[PDB]
Amino acid sequence: QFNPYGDNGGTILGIAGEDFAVLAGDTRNITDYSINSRYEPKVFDCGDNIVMSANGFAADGDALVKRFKNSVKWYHFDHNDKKLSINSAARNIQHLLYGKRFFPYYVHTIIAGLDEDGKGAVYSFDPVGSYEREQCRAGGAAASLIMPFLDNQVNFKNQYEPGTNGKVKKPLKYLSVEEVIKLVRDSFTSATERHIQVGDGLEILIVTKDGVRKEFYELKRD
Amino acid sequence: GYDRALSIFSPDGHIFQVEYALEAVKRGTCAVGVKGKNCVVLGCERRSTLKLQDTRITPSKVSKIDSHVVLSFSGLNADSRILIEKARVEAQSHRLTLEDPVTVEYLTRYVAGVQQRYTQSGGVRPFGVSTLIAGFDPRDDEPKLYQTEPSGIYSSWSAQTIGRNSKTVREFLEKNYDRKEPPATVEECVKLTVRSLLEVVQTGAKNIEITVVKPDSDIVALSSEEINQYVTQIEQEKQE
Amino acid sequence: TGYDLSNSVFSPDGRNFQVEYAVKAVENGTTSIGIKCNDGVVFAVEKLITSKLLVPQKNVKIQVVDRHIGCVYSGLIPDGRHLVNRGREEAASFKKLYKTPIPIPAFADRLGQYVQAHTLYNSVRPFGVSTIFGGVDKNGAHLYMLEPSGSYWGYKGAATGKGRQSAKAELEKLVDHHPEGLSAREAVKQAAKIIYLAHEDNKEKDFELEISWCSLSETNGLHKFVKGDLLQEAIDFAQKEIN
Amino acid sequence: SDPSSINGGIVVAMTGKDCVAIACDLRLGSQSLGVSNKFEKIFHYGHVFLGITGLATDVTTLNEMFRYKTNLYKLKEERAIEPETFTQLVSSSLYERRFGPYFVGPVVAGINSKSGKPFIAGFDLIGCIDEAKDFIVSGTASDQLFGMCESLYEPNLEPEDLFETISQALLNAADRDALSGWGAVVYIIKKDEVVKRYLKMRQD
Amino acid sequence: NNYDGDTVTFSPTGRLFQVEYALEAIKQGSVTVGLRSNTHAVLVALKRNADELSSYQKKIIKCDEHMGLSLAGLAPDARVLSNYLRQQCNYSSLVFNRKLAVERAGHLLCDKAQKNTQSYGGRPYGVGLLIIGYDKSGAHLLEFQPSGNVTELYGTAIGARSQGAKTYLERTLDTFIKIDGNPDELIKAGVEAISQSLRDESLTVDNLSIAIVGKDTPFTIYDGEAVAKYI
Amino acid sequence: DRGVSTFSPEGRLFQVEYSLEAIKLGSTAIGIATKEGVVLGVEKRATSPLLESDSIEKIVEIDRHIGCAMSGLTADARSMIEHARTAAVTHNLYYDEDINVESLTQSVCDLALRFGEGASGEERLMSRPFGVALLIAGHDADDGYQLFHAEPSGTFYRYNAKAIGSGSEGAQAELLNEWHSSLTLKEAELLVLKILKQVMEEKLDENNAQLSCITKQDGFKIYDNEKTAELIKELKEKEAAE
Amino acid sequence: GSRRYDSRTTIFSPEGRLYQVEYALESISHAGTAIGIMASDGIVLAAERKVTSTLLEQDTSTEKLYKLNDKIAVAVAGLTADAEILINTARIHAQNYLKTYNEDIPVEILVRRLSDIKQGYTQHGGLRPFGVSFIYAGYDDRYGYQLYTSNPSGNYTGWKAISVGANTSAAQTLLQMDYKDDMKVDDAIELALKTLSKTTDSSALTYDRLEFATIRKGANDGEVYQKIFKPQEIKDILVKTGIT
Amino acid sequence: TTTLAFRFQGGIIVAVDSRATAGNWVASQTVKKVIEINPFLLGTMAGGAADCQFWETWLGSQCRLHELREKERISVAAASKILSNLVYQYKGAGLSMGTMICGYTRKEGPTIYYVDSDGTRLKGDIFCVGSGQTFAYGVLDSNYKWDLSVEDALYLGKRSILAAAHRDAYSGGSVNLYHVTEDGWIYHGNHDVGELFWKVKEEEGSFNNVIG
Amino acid sequence: MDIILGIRVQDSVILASSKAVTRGISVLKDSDDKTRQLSPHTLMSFAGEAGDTVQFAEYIQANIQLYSIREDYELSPQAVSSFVRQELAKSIRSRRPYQVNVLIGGYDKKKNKPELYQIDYLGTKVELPYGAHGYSGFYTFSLLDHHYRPDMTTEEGLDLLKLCVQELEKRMPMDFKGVIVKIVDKDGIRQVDDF
Repeated sequence: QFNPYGDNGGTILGIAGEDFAVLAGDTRNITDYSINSRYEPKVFDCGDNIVMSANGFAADGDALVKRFKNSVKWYHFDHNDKKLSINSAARNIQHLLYGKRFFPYYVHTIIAGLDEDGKGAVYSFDPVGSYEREQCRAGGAAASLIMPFLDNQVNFKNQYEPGTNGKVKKPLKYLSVEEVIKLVRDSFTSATERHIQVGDGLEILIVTKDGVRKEFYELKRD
Repeated sequence: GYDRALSIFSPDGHIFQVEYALEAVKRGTCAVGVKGKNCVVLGCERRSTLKLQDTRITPSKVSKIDSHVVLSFSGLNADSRILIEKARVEAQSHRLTLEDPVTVEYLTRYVAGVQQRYTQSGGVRPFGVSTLIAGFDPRDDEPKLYQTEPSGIYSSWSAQTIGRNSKTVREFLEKNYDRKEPPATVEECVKLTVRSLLEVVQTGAKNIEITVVKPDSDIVALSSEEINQYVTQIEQEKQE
Repeated sequence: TGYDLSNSVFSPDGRNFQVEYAVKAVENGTTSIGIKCNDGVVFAVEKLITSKLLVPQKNVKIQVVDRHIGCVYSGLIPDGRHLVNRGREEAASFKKLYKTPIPIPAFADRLGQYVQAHTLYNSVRPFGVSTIFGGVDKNGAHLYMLEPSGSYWGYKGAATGKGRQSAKAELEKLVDHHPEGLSAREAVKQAAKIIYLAHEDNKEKDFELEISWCSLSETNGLHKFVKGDLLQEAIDFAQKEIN
Repeated sequence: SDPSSINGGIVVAMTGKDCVAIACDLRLGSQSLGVSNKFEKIFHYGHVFLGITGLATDVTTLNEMFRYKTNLYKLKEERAIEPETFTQLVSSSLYERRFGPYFVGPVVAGINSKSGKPFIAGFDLIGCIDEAKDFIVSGTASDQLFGMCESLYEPNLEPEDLFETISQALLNAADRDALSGWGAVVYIIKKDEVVKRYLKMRQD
Repeated sequence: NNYDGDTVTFSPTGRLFQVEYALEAIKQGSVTVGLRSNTHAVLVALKRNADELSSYQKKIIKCDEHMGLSLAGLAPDARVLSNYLRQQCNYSSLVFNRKLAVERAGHLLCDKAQKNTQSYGGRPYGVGLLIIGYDKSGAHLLEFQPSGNVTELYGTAIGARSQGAKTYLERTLDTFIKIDGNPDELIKAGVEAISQSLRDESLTVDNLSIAIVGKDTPFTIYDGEAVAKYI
Repeated sequence: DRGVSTFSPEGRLFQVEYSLEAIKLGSTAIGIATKEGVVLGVEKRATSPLLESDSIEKIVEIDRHIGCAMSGLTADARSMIEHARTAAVTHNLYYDEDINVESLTQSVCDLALRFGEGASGEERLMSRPFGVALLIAGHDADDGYQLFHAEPSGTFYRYNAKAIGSGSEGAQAELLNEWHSSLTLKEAELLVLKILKQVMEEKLDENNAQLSCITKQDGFKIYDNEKTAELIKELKEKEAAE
Repeated sequence: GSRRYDSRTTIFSPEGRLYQVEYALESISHAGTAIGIMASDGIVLAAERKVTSTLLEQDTSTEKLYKLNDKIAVAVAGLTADAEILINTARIHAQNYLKTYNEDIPVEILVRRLSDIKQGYTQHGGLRPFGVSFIYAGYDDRYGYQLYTSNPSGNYTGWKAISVGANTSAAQTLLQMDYKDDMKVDDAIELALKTLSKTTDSSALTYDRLEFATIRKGANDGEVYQKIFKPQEIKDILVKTGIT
Repeated sequence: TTTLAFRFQGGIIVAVDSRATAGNWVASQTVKKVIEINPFLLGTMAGGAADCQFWETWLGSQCRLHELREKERISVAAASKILSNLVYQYKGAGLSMGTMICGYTRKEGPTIYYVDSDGTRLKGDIFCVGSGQTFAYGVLDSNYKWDLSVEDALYLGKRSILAAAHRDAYSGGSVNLYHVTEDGWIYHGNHDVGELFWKVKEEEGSFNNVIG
Repeated sequence: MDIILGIRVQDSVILASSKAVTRGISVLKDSDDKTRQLSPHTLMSFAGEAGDTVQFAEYIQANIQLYSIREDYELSPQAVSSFVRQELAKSIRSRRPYQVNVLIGGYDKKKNKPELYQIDYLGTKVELPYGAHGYSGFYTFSLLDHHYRPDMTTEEGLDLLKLCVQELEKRMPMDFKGVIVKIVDKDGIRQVDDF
C-alpha cells in the first residue's frame, strides 16, 4: 500500500533574539537504520532575509519549497519588485498548505527573519498547517531534547535569581551573537549522541540587518 | 451569426438595445408612486377596456417580494415572469444566509444586476421592463423608494412617473407634491396618486390599482368604493 | 455576391476562390525545391536575407521529425511553424502506441487531417503554406509535397514558390542525367545550381544557401544539415557553372 | 440488515373465473416498533392494482414514479394501461439504477379490459418476469402461503368463494408472523366492480 | 473589399490586411531601440504619457531574472502575452530545471497568436515585442511581430521613424559586435541611435528607460539618476 | 460598426476607439492627489428635485485606505467595483497587507481589456469592454498617496490632478497651473470645488455634489452634506476677497 | 456596418417590439378560431379545424383539443411544431408537481413555467420563440375555474371569454352583450356556436370539421369531468340549436 | 484546551488558555488561539488547528465584503450563519472543527454563538468548549450574576481557567482575558498560570492540597 | 434523545419539542427551539443527527414560503408532508444519507379540521392522532391509546402531557429540562410557557 507520508528524520531549530533571528538544521539524511546522505543541505534562502526550512517528508517539503519560490517570484511580478515581509509570507503558506489538506503532507516549517520593528521573528508551521508566532521553537523527533533546555538559558524558566528565595525568578536578559551560537552548537552536539538522526555536520544561517551569513559546524558522524 | 459579428456599440455611446427597450415602457402602461412619511403609495395602470377580463384570476402587476418590500413595474408582462421570480428567490436567500430581513438597497442591486449581467453577456438581451422597488428599513419605520431602469442602473426617487406620458405627470409632482413637507397622513399621499392617474386613466373601477404599504408588515389594496372618494374631492376643486 | 464573400463554399467554376488565393500566398516568398534520389532525399530552399542584422544558423526554417523525416515549407511563416508543431505531436502518437517510426506514405495523412479539415470548416482558416517533407524508412525513400488545398502527391522532384516555374523545368533535366537518380553529394551540387538560377527575381536582396538531405550513405538513415567542407564545395562548384 | 425485512408486509394475489383477488396487510412498523395500523400497500390506478412491500418510504416513491409514467400513457393512447404492459414498466423502472437497488416486493394483479383475461405477476428487488396462473405471493410471511394457497386452489372459483379462500390463508399467516398483523383488506374484482372488505382478525 | 473585416477569408493580395492595420499600432506607439552582443543585451525604450502631470508607465516587463522584453503596440495584446511567457519560464525552470530557450519561446507565441487570428473571431495580437535573454548560448534578441514571424537579430528599432535608427545600426553593426563585456559602450550606443528616430522630443531621464542583462550583470531597470551618467 | 478582429487604420481597435468618446458624455469627476491626502469630488447630476441625493453616490469604497470614483453609466462600473472588492479581500487574506493601488488597477484592466462576440475557445463574459471609466485612489506604504485612472481604452496612468466627464476639456487646463507640491489638505478641497463651479453652470451646493478624501489616519471617510456646505461657504469667502 | 439582427433575436426592433413576434401573430390568424368561455359551472371550448373535404378522418384525430389532466385543458391554435414541444413539457411539469406535492397543479403556476420557455428563446440564444397560442382551461380548489391566454410574447392574462384567429375584436363584442353571471352550461353552448358562425367565413361548420368540448360541474359529487364530444354528438348539437 | 465565554449587562469576558499539546508533549506554551475577525468580534480555536485558522479568516474577508456593500457593522448572527453554511455543505467529506462566535455591538448587544462542523447553530449566553469545560460551569455559575462588574468578572475568570487547567493535563500555559468594549477589543495582557497560581493560593487560600 | 412529541386534540393540535440540547456528554444549553414555523397554520419540528436537521428544515421552509408567495396562497399541510418526503427520499439515495424526522401538523382552513402527520427518519408519511420520536415514544404509545379519545379537549391534553413527561423522566434517566408546547388552532400559533 502507498504510504501517504514518510519520515526521513532531521531536526531544525529556529531562534529569535532581541535583534537578529537565526535558523539551523543538520545535514544527516537517513532511512530506517541506514544513512542516506552524509551532507544534504535542507536549508535555503527564499529572499528578503527570509530563510525557510521544512522538517518532515522530503518530496512534500521539496514541493513546498519549489512552489513557495514561484509564489514569491510571482509576488514581485504583480507588485513591481516590492519587498515581502516575513509576516506577509507566513499567511500565504497556509493557503498553499490547506489546498492540499485532502492529501495531507507532513512537514514542519520554521522561517526566520525580521519584522517591521527590526526584532527577530520566527513563525513555525505545524503539520496540520496552522502556525503561531513563536520566540523559539524546534522541530522533529529531537525537538523534545532541545525545547526544554533553551527555555532554561533564554526565558530563564524555573530558575530563581540568587538572593531571592520563593519570591521572583531571574529576569529576561539578552544574549549576543556568540552566546546564541553556543546555544546552537551545544544543542546538536548533545543530541548527536542521544539521537540517531542528529550528527554529521551543522549549517547555521545567521540573518541580521546587514545580510545573511552561513556558518558550518561539525558534529559527530555517529 | 454565420460570418456576422454580434458586438454593437454605435457612435452615440448608446446601444440600440437600450434605445428601443425604453420605448416599450413608454408605449406600455404608465406607473407612478409617491413615498410618504409613514407609508409608500404605488399606483399602477391597467387596461380594462378589453371585453370580459377577470381581475381576481389575473396576476396583479404589483408583486410582493417581502412583507415590508414590494415591487411594481411598467412594461410588458412577459419579461416580468422572470425578473420578479429572481428577486423572490434572493429574498428568501437573504433571510437565510445572512439571517437578515431583506435589505431594500441590497435587493435593488440584485434586481438591477440581472439586467446589468445581460448587457455585458453576449447572445442575451436585458429585460426592457422598468421596475419600481419600494421597501422599508428592517427594524425601522423609515420608508424607502428606489427606481430600476432597463439600462442596469438604479437611482433613489421619492416620487417618480414612468411609462406613457411620464414627463406630463412629473409636472404635477413638482407642484402639488413637496419633498420638504411630504404628506403625513395616508389619504393625502393617495390623493396625489389619484390626481396623477386620472390624466392617463380617467377613473374606472378596474383601471386603477393602488397598493398602500404600511409598516409592521401591513399591506392593503385600495377598495373600489374608495377610488371615487378621492375623485369626488378633486371635482370639488374644479368648481371653484 | 455570396460567392466570394464567405470561404469554404463551392464555386460555379469547380475551384474554390480560396484555393487560387492560397497559391498566390505560396508563390510570394522564397523558392523551395526538393530532389528524391535512390539512396535518399535532398531538400533545397532559399533563405531571404533582409539586412546584415540577421544572425546565420538561427532563422533556418527546416525542422526534422525524429531523425528520419525532414520538413520545409514555403508560405506564411506562422502557418508553417504551426503545421510542423502539430506533426510533431502527431508523429509522437504513433511511436507511443505502436513503438515504431511512422511510415512516410502514411505520414502525409497525419498532416492532412489538419489541412483538409480546415478547408471544410469555416471557423478555421486553411493553411496557406506548401510543405515538402521526406526521408527514408523501412519501405524506402519517399518525398511528398502538400498543397494548401489539402491535396498532396509524391514527387521525384518538386518546386514551389515564385521560381517554381523555372525550377520545375530544371528538375526534369536531372532525370535525363541519370535514370536511377543522382548520388547524395552529386544532387547537392546540382540542387544549389538550381537555387542560384532562381535568384533572378530575388536578386533585389541578399540570400543564403540552405540545404538539408537525408540518405542511407553517410548518415545511414539520418537527416542532417550540410556543414563543414560539404557546404563550400557546392558553392564553388555551382558558382563556376553559372559563369 | 435488509431494509425490506424491517417494515415487513406481504401481498398475496389469486386467480379465478373472470375474477382476480389481491390482498395485503395493514401493518406498518420499524423492527419491533410499530408505526401505522391503517397503512395501505395497494394503490389503485385504472383496473391495474399493484401492492408493494419493503421500505415504506420507497413504496410511495415508486408509486409516485409509477403514476408519473402511467399518466403519460393515458394522455397519449387515451386508454388505461394493461397489466401485461404495466409489468414491463415496473421491471424497467427497477432496472434503471442497478447500483443501490430498491427493496420492493411488488405484485400486480387485474383483469384485462380488452381481451378479458386475468393476469397476475410479481417482481424481486431489481424486478423480474414472473407469471403463474395459480397465485403470486411476496414478503416475509410469503413462505407460509406457498403450500396453503396451492392446496386451496381450484380452477374456476367464484368471486365470493375466492374471497373466503384467500382470507382463510391470510388470517392464519398474520398470527404466525411478528411482522404481519393489524388487520388486512381484500379486493374482490368481478368485472367493473371492486369489493373492498376489511378483514376482522384478532389484533394484539 | 470585405476581406478587411473577415480574418478567415484569403485576400486577393494573398495575406490579410488586418495585420497591416495592426502594424500601424507599432509605429504610432512607443519608439524603442535595442542591441546585444555575445555577453550582454541592451534595450532602450521611450515612455510616454497623456498629460504633463501623468507619470510615464514602464514599457519594459520583467518575466525572468535573466530574460526581459519591451512592448510597443496595443496595451491588451502585450501583457496577456507576458503572462504566457511568465508561465513558460516557470514551467521550464521547474519541470526541466533549465531556463527557457529563446527559440522555443518564439514558437509558443506564434502558435498562440495564430490560433486567435486563424480561428473565427478571437483576439488578434497586434503588438510587437523585442525579447532579450541569456542562456548557455549567450545573449539573444528575437523580434516578435504580429504577422507571426520571429527573427533573431543583433539589434533593431521599431516605432515612428524607425528608419533613422535602423540605418545607424547597419553601418555600426560591425563595431557593436566586436565590443563586449563593457556595459558603458553598449548602453551609450543605444542612446545615439534613438536620438535620430526621436523628432521634436527632448531626451530626459524620465522619458527614456534603459535595461541591461547578461552573464556578469543581471537584469536591472535604470530609472532616474541611473541613466544620467549614460545620457 | 466594424468587427472585433478588425483593426483601425491607426492601429487601435474600433470598439476601443469608439468607447473612449462615451466617457465625455457622463458626469464630471475631479480629483487631486497631494502629499497630505487624495481629495476627490463628483457631480451626481440631479436633473429633478425629486431625486434623493443621500442614497445615491458616485463615490464607492474599494478598501479602507483605497477609494474610488465613477463617471458616466453606473451599470458597467458596479460590475468593476465588485471585481475590485473581490481582489481587495483576496490579497488582504493571503499576504495580510494593504492593497497595492498600481497592482489593483492592473488586475482590473486585465478583465477590462477582454471582449468579443463569443466563441467556443473560452468563456465570454464581455459583450463590450467597459465603456465606463473609473478613478482609483488609494494610499501606499512605499510610494505614499497614489491616484490612478482606470482606462479601458489602454494602459492606466497616474495623474496628480485628474478631471473626466463632460467638463474634462475645461477642467484639465486649470489643473496644470493650479497644482504644486506645497498644496495642503484644505487647499486641495477648495480647489476642486472652485474648478467644478467654473466649468459647470449649475449652482454648487451640498445636494447636487458630493465630496470624499483619502487620509492614512482616518482611512476612507465620506464628507456629509454639513461639512460639504461649510467648505462651499468658506470658498465663497475667498472668492469675494480676491 | 450593419451585420446585425439577421441571426439573434435578442436585438430589439426599431419599434421596440420584435418583428418576429408580429409575424407570429399573422400565423395565428391563419389558423382556426377557438373561443373559450369561463363560467361557474364549467368552461366551454370550441374551434373550427383547418383540414377539409371528405378525405381526412376528423372523428379520431383532434389537434386543437389536448388533455393535460382531468381538470386543466388546453386549446391549440397556431403552429403545430412549436406547440408539440410544450404539450409533453406541460405534462412533465404537471406530473412532477403531482409527484412531489401530490396535488393538482394550479394554472397560474403551470402557465408561468410554460411562459418562461417562450421568453427564454427571446432571452438567451437565437432560438425561435413559440408563436402558437394556448387557451388554458382548468379548475382549482381556491380560485375555482381559471381561464388564461398564452400570447407569443410570453405573457398571460385572465379572461372570462377569449377568442383567437380572425375577427378577434368582433368575437369579444358579441360575447360581451350575451355575457351572464347566471349562465349555465347549455346557455354557453348556443351563444358560443352562434358567435363562431358570424366571426368565420364558413357558416356551415359541420360536425366533423368543428371540435366541441365542455367541462361540466354537474357530474357525480360535483367533481370535474372532461367529456370529449365526438363529431357524432356534435351533429346533435346543430339539431338542438336549429342551425343545421 | 479550555475555552469559555459568557455575557452580562456590561459585556462579554473571554477566557482561554495558551496551551497546545501534540501527543503527550506540549508543543508550545505561547500559542494564542484567539482569532480576530473584526475589531468587535473575537473567535476561538478548537478541534482542527488549521481549520479554525483558515476558515475564520476567510469569514473575515467575507464580512468585509458586506461592510463595503450594506455599509453596516457585521452582526454576530450574520457571521455565525455564514460559517454554519460552509461547514454543512462540506459535511461527510471530513474537515471537522469547532469554535465559539463572540462579539459585542450596540445593535445586537453582547451575543455568543457556538458553531459545529456538522452545522449545529445555537443561541444563548454561557458557553464553554474544551476537555476542562466541566470546571467552567462549576466555578462560573457560583458567582455568576447579571449585575457582576467587569473587574470582578476578570478575577473570576482567572480562577476559572486555573481550576480548569489544574486537573486537566491538556489545559495550561498563560491565561488570556480579553474583553470587547463599545469602541472595540482591548487586550488585558497574558497572565501565566505559574505566576497566577501563587497569588491565588496565598490570598484566596484555595487549593488546600498544594502546599502554600 | 431530543424528544419531540405531539398529539391532535379535537379543536387543535398540541405539539411539544425538547428544550435542552446535549452535545456529547455535557449539556451545552438547557433552552432551545427545536421546531420551525412554516406558515401560521402549520408547525413542524426536527430531530436527528446534530446539524443535519437544523439545516434541513430551513431551505424546506424557504421553498414553501417561496411557492406560497407565487400563488398568493398558503400551502396546505397535507401537501407539506409530500414535499418533505420527496427530499428525504433523495437524501437516502444520495452519497450522503440524511436521517431526519418531522411532525407536520396544523389546522386546514379548507376542511376546517386539524391534521397531524408523523414522519420518522426514513421519511415515511404517516397520519396519527399522536406521535413521538427517539426512545421516549416507546412509553407513550401504549399510554395514549388507552386514555386519549377523539372527544378530548385541549385543556385535558395539557394535563395528560404532564403525566407522560413525568413518567418519561422518572423511568428514563435522561432529562430534557421540560418541553416547549405550541397550540396550533384556527387562531394560529399559540405558545405555552407554563411548561
